[PDB]
Amino acid sequence: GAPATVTEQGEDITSKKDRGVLKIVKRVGNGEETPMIGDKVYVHYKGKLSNGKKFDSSHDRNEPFVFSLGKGQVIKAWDIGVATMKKGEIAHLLIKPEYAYGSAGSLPKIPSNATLFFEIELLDFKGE
Ligand SMILES: C=C[C@H]1CN(Cc2ccccn2)C(=O)[C@@H]2CCC[C@H]1N2[S@@](=N)(=O)c1cc(Cl)cc(Cl)c1
Repeated sequence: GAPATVTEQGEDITSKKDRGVLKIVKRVGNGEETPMIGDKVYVHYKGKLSNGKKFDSSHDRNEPFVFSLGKGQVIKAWDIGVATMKKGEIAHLLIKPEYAYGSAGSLPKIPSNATLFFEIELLDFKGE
């Protein structure tokens, strides 16, 4: 399925080149610009655990998730990954725990040592 495919066929987008965050672009977005640090980013997403469980989805809430890019409001992989996306892009990310919730996990939904899969759509970015 899609998690296996990004694991086996994704590109390493980390600065360290440690394969901690792999990406596939599913739908090419608009032009060349990506958001900058501090921008208000609007995304839709779905997240899955390695046991197959969908653990979260913004689509199911009928509202995007909004955050300020690069300010540590989200897991490291999101700050890294969303920064690579163009407006309108849809991407898959495969994230090792070191770029997510690590050995702690995040109770109740995220186990210890969890590799995470996301599908993310960048709706809009604005501001700083
Ligand atoms: C909807 C909440 C976000 C939670 N966070 C930030 C955060 C804040 C506080 C505690 C744990 N994580 C995050 O960094 C990431 C990425 C942005 C979307 C979503 N998560 S998430 N989908 O991984 C998620 C979803 C859910 Cl239901 C629980 C957790 Cl602990 C994490």
